[PDB]
Amino acid sequence: EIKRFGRIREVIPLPPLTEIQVESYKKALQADVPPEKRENVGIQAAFKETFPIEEGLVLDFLEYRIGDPPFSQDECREKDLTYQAPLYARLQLIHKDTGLIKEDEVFLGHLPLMTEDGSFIINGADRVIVSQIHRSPGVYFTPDPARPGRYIASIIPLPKRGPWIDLEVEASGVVTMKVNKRKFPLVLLLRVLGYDQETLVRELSGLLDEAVLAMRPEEAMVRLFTLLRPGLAYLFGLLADPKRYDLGEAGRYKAEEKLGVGLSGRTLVFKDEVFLPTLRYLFALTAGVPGHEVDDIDHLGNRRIRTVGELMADQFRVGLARLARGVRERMVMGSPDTLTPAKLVNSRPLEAALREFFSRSQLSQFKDETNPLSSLRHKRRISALGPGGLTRERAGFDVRDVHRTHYGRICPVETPEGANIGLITSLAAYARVDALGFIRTPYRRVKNGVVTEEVVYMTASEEDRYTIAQANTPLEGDRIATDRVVARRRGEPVIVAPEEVEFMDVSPKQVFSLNTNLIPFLEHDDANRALMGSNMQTQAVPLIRAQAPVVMTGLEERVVRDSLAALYAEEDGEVVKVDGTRIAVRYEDGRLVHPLRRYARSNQGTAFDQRPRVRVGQRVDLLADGPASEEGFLALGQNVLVAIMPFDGYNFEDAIVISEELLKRDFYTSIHIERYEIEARDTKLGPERITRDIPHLSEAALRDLDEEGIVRIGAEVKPGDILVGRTSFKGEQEPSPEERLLRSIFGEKARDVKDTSLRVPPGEGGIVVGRLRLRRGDPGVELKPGVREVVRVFVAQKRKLQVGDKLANRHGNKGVVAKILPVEDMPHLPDGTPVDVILNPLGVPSRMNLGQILETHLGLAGYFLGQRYISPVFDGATEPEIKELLAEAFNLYFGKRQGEGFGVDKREKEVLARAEKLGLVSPGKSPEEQLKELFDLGKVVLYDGRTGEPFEGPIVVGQMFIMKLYHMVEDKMHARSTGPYSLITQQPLGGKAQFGGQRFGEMEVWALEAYGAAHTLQEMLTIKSDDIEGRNAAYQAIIKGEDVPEPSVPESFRVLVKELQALALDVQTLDEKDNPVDIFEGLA
Amino acid sequence: IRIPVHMVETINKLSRTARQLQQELGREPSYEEIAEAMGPGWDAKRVEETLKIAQEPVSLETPIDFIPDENLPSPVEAAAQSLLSEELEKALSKLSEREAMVLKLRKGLIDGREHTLEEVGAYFGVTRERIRQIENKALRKLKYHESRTRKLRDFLE
Amino acid sequence: AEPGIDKLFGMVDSKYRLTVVVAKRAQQLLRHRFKNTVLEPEERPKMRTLEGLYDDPNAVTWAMKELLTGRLFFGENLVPEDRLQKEMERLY
Amino acid sequence: KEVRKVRIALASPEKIRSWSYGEVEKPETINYRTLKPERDGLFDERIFGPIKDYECACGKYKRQRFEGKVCERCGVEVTRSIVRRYRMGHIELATPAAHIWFVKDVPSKIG
Amino acid sequence: PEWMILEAVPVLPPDLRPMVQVDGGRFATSDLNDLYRRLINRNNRLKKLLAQGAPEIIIRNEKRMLQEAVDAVIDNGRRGSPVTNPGSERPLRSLTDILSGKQGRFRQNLLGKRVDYSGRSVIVVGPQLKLHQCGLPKRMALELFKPFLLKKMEEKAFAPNVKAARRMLE
Amino acid sequence: TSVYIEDVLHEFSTIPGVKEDVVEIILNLKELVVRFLDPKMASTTLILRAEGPKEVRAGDFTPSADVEIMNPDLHIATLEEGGKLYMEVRVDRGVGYVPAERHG
Ligand SMILES: [Zn+2]
Repeated sequence: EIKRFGRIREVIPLPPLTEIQVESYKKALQADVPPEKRENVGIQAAFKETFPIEEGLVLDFLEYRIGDPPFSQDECREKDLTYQAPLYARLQLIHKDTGLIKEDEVFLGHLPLMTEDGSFIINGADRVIVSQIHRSPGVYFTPDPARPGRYIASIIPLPKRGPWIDLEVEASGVVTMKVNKRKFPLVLLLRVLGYDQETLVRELSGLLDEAVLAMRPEEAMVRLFTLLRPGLAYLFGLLADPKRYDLGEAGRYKAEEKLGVGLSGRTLVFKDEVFLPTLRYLFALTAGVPGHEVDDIDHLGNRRIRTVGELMADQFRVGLARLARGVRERMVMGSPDTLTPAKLVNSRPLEAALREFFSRSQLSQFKDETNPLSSLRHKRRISALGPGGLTRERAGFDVRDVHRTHYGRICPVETPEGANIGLITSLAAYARVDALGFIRTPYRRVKNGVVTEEVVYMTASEEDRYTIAQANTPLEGDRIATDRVVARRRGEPVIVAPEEVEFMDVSPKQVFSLNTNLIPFLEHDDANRALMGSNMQTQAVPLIRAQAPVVMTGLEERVVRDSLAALYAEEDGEVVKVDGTRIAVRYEDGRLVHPLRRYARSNQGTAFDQRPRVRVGQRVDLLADGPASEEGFLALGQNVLVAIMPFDGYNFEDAIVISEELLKRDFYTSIHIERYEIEARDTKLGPERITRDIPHLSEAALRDLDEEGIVRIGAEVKPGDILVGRTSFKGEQEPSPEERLLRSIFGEKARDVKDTSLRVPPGEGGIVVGRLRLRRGDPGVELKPGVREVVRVFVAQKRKLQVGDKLANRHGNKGVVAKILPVEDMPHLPDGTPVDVILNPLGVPSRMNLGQILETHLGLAGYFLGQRYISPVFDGATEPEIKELLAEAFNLYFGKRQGEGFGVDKREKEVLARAEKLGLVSPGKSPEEQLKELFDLGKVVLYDGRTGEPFEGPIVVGQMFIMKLYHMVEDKMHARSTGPYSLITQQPLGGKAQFGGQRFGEMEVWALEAYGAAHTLQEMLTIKSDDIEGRNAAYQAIIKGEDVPEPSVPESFRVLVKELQALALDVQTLDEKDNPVDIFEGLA
Repeated sequence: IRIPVHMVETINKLSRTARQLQQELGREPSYEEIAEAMGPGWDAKRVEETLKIAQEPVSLETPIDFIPDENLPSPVEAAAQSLLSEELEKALSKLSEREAMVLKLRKGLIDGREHTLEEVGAYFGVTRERIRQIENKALRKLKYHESRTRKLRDFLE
Repeated sequence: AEPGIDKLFGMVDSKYRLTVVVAKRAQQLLRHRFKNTVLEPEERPKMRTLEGLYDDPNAVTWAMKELLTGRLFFGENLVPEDRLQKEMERLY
Repeated sequence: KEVRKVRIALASPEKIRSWSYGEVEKPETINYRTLKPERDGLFDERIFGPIKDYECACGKYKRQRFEGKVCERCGVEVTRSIVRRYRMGHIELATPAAHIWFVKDVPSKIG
Repeated sequence: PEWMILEAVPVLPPDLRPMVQVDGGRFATSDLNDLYRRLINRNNRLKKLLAQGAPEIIIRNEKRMLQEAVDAVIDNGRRGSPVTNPGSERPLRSLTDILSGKQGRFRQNLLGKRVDYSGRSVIVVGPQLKLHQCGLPKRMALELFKPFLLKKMEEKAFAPNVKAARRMLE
Repeated sequence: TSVYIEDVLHEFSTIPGVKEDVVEIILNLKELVVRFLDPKMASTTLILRAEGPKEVRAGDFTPSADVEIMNPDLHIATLEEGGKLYMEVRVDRGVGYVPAERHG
């Protein structure tokens, strides 16, 4: 059912995204390429930009070598170990006589990698970097927010690599340069730069009002050092390492077009380089004519998207330096026996300043590989957050009026959220090709077979916005085009002979990311509705059944593929196979087996499988399904039927109502895999192990299932069920009194190894996809030293859908199961078919508006009409369309019945009555005609499995889309009693079984005292909180029976007291009339 | 905690050694693999005992009350205590002084004096003979009254 | 809400003072020997649950409803907070 | 009795020692390269130095004790601090100091 | 004006916390102590580094250590005393930002306490008897009431001694 | 109500020379219905010598009568050379819906 709608398709969805990623690894990371090419870039640079660490006594940096991963993939995931790939680099030493020892690359260390996939692998935790942005190099000048006094704002090479210079235009000093962290008479500078008096003045330019200090080329040298750190000129300009901007743009090509002409490779190399092209300008800028003081204004022609190949590689410089002055402490100590270009460079300060990266460098955002998509988005997302300065939650100084919207269509405006808003989103389809390396660049169309995208900066000559046409030229006569930001009517450039230097949306979708261009009438809802949607999709669930939406955009042609969910192919064809687990081959380059998945672990539960398709021989070009997938069509949810209206308000505020039948055919269900890490170190007092001979408690409950420690695969498990029983010698609380009166009374003698076991957490009845054992001294076992064994059994759970999980659609409508119905009830279509799903209006429909619905009506033209459809964005799929479609549909449906048994019934008819009086149906032909219309838009009759009457009103119905996000219930719940009981805190949060909590902290309080819940308010901080004795006084109290459990005695306070008395204080818990004086607590 | 030149000078060894074999191998050598690098007595267990004590780990202390846990004076436990006791007082109701007290002192329930069978025989006149029988006379008369009336759950605590 | 609740809040000096009284003539009540409340015949609330019935062990509600029999007073009466147990023998 | 007005404020060094009562000074071996606990100087259990074989004299009754080596019926096994306060004495006798004397110019500055 | 100081007074309990496993890391230690140490060591090195006649200059430069060493357990408000020294990092929990400070201990255990029969759950709705009525799921519930639960089970059938009780809730 | 296989441990687990996958399998077995002549019969068992390459479907089970299978085609499996499948399914008769609670 390939119902194509989208007219005129040109370029392809920028084959194929997943660039930001690779874009780093390779394009920036030479490596698997000759040791000769690649200018500096990323790694090649650093090395040279890293002076051969000085003390003869002179080291040298020569060539690299990598690859050869000591631990091929998978293995690692079976254990941990990042799929790191070690390197080295030849280092010949220089010094006195015959200065050389050119050692074997100085067998350096390892460095993690990126799987073609489009992510990373660390300690067996496939995670992700993520990009960072920031005002990009050059010169700003900035619009004086203080008091209208236009000055300047100088850049940094990048954050972690330079000073922030500025040249004020104040009063009590006409221009106080601000060096990174500083402020001084810029004039006291230029002096010590050759250009002082006569050589700078009258040639270019409050001036030298302090000319008194424009005499000798050294005056300020020192004179300046006297006001900086304590009462410097080595960097900040001189040499190349600190104040040096480069690459080839901004770092460099900043002046060459903005300042004037005359580049260098930094500034004020003391031979000035830019400190002239800057002020010379502000002088002929302020008051003159050349305005263009176009402040960043967040404009993307001033912002920089940075591919990770500079995110860590930058910090790579800073590390291979945390080794420079780490080795220099080697050229002094340790005789030459202990001296060589192989006795200093150790893999202990390098790999570290990098591993302490991928694993906990924030940004890393342990990949959200949930569905196949989401994940991808991460490889994009993009943020000005992280270590670059633009940072924290809920503002610094400014953040609210800031990262607002912008002037960059090369980005969706419906992806953030609401908290650390804006500072997070994602790039878009057509965007970042060829030169993404510096500033985003959206594709552009120029009337025919040519293309351009000079960054999202091109704001010269305007552009059209994909509307009206006809073989290269429309006829609008009012070209819906755009200049900068506004939206002037037009001015048809004139000649089909190319656009007005660039004009055409090239395609609609280009405006949004990807996590967007995938929702139905995504041109029919509030922005924030979509938003609260273009993130819901971020959280799906492999309902295994999948479906691929009646409505949608074939972009799913990608979604899957480029994210490599399902599989692919290669030239030749012809299968064969066994299916089962693996897959046949090909013909071309010979045979070729084919692994798959086997459910596998995800980084949260997804548990991704890969059932497949085929039977014999066909090569286009797909191959075996995906997790959440169908024949290449990115399926994510289950589009069952649906229908607006209410019912016993079991859909109040904003709720959904399911029909048990939605369980019958196990439509909604899934699976999640939780790895259970359980260990047994071994002190010296007590040695912890795993003999299936668990003490004290000996029962069939064990020996049958577990046995020999590990429990065979295919075992059903429920709460508290031992997972990997164990022992531990341990003698913490020795022999009891009366207890002895029992150890014999029954004669179970005594024990000697505290039960110590695993026992399934609070609750997780499930199965077993297997187990896994480990141990010390082993070659591949990278366990934590001082330990042995690291049992790691796996369990997944055929989910379901009880009563609580979130449903939500694609246009914004979070579910919340109400009370699933047992068939009998429901909306019984005149032909039996009940409405599997409801979704009463109010909430976000009337409120926070949307369109979707067109995903209902056109929908019914599905269970009936029998076709599925493709609905593009800001194009095709419209209000008349559905009609022409709703057409054959009715004739069809009504058809059956009219030729099957009936045509018009009391009920089915009657309604039609109001249909008129209501202000709908036209009083025409017999009930046929009228009953029709109702169709078209509104929905056919319908009755009610309750009373059985009809539903007086042209109700609405139509299979649509239901997702059922991640926020389940069995996973988002923690009920309990005393359970916790923590120490040091003396407040709940403790249990080798439980682990809940529940804060009452503040507010919750207030509102309570708002009334007189004395005994209840106090009750909290009393017994049920930290009365210790009070604790037991409780359980015991009730456990025993009736009695207003004890009054009270705090504790956390008792703490504060001493906690306070810590310092020179005291706390006479002073009593009544002064002299009684009470210091209670002191023993009892 | 305490570092005699017994570990620093040795950790610097395995350290410089691990860093020594490192540049001359390509991968982070194992523990046993270092054994040879060292020598006599230097197997693997000991090489592991050292880098198991300290160098500068002992955690950074408090990042993120960075860690919970508990079980010191267990709440529900100290409550299940008075029960078993008071429970016995009841389970001892259907007993005879010439057996109840005999048990008390014996197993040491009275206060905490696990008096021998001699001390129990002295005060309690009659020599061990009839006493030893009274001893076992209990148990049964104390277990027999169990299978017919649960209480075999107090053992788990 | 509460059975007769409306006959409470006002028939006192102010909210709390009421609730207060209540939760006292409760423990003191049932918790001090079920057979104590003022109610005589069947006016004594019940719990006809499953198949069987019985007085709601939730004492708390007796008092509420107990404050509907002219009996019982409330205020600075009989200072021997202890002697409230002077009956602790006459009712055992 | 029953709590009421909550007093506080200073407690001149003379007082320190009061609460301090005793215990402190010496070194603070945060454990031994060996048997983790104790150190016979820092968080040392008051009068607990491997086998002091004493201190239990201060206690009137309640239960037995004195087990020579290892540990007796002391707190180390049970009642160890019991989350209660335990004051240290500090050996401090060196020159002077300043309890921060805050950030408002008191306990000096003004006076 | 006993504000001058001659006997700081730190407790010991709060620290002696030891080994934490699962998921992916273990090893265990505390702060305020390693923070404390600073002191005693100095105040100890002073005395034995004077008795052996350390004339002028030295003397003060040292001694004062105690002083600075005292602004330790107290309030790290000046240049800082990062751990990992040199260590360009974190702030020693010196009653600042934590303990006594705001939202660390004081702002925490004053109201940020914790019930003990607490808990949570999702959200529903739908005609019942409305008011005084409430969702609540059989099981989930139970526990909250586990106590008395046993109790009633006493005299009234169910079980004998509460001893078991939980023994049946397994 | 209750199935089995042989070389198969549990539901969420694969089968050799079988593209289906257990899950899949039952998820096809579920919609299979039958009839039982006589009222005595409380619930019976069914077998199937599913062997080698073929198509495999319902009526290829035990040729027993007393219980007819009003479902023919009903694509059950698909093995291709990984011949092996002999299974033990237990059919039941009840009233309603009763998943993972009544383990046959
Ligand atoms: Zn002792």
